[PDB]
Amino acid sequence: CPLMVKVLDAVRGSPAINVAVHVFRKAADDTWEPFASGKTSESGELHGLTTEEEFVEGIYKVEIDTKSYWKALGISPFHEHAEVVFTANDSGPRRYTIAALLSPYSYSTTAVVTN
Amino acid sequence: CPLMVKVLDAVRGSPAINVAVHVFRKAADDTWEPFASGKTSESGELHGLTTEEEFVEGIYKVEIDTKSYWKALGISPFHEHAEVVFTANDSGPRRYTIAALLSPYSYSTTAVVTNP
Amino acid sequence: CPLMVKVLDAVRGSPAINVAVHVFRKAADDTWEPFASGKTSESGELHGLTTEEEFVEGIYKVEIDTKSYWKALGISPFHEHAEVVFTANDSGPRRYTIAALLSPYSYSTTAVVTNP
Amino acid sequence: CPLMVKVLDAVRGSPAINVAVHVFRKAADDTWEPFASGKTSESGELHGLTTEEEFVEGIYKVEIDTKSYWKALGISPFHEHAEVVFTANDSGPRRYTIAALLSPYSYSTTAVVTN
Repeated sequence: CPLMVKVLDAVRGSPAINVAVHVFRKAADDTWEPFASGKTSESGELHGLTTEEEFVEGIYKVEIDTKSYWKALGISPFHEHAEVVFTANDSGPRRYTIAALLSPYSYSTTAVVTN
Repeated sequence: CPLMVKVLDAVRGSPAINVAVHVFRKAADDTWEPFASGKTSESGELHGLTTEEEFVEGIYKVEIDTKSYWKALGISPFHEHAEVVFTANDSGPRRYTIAALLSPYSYSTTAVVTNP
Repeated sequence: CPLMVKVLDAVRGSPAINVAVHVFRKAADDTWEPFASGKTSESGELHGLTTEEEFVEGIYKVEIDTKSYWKALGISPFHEHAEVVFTANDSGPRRYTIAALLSPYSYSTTAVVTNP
Repeated sequence: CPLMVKVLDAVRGSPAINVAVHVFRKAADDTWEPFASGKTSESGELHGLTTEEEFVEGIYKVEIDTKSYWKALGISPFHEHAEVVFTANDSGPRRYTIAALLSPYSYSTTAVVTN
């Protein structure tokens, strides 16, 4: 899998489980075309989003539905979602790991790009 | 000032200066309408984006053009930009500070929301 | 003010108020000597820890008592405290801001270093 | 392993490899007693630090030699090291993952405590 997403919960110190994640690919007319989606597992990870054949160079948006996650845990959140926007580049390593660390009023994201 | 943005550079340990910021608001028809824009100062702060009157209830997106910033410094970063999407003024007028901390392959964003 | 500390609360999206902070400096004999201490204000900032004259070259440790803060709020966090260890004034006097962002199981710290 | 450490590099978007990590346990007289140590692998992870038998309740310090890491990559760092200080508690889940994300002038750490 060339594209993995991993989400952690900074309040509970745990993987963020059952978080919905939507990936889009920027179309020629600048609209965001649905590309892949899933929900994080019990390890807070989401594998199998796409394949090497399908994951061509281009601009992608990974949308993490953090609002719904916090709501289901009874906690009031600030953001509608977390958004990660990046260009996939064949010149760089082959596997992209998009990691996100969630708090109610803050989040951080990190790209781990490896061979 | 009901909406402020502060940006830091985690590589240099300094304010991130001349960072372009674009703010949008979700319209009735569900598209992102331009709302306000500006660039961070030598302190890494962006003030005067909008006014109390104009900053009504809505869903706002604050786009911080981190790629433009890093490339202007001769560096090739991972992200196109940092996007911060939030409902604002849903319980009456608040003051929002959107803070961001920038590294070439990583960023974090925080919101400080106060009631004047 | 050559050494400032700013602390935010990532759960509430607010300044972290009344956070105890203890600063130490590594002594000739390699032990941590007490240097300065204080508590963050309603803005989450701690000013006036030390003076230009007293803040000499050295290795400093800024201990932010995050456990005391969370427990005072009726919350059981993971860390005892957040420790920030750095050489200071090695190239002459600088101004340091140590920023921290607090969650119950996580924190981040940033240094902004300026030359007056 | 009840105690794992994982380190990432926010500048290169990669695991932080060959980072020295020292763990200490607080002794009765308040001194820090060496407990375990190692160097992160090519995945930026360090396994096998200790065992369930050895990892008793108490206060621990995980020291991550970030200064040396940045130096070896030709980059000027701010911190002497990153320090993570915490109480190990038998009332909580069994596996502690101490994660750290490194920049020259900033770092974040997160505890992932699971079953």
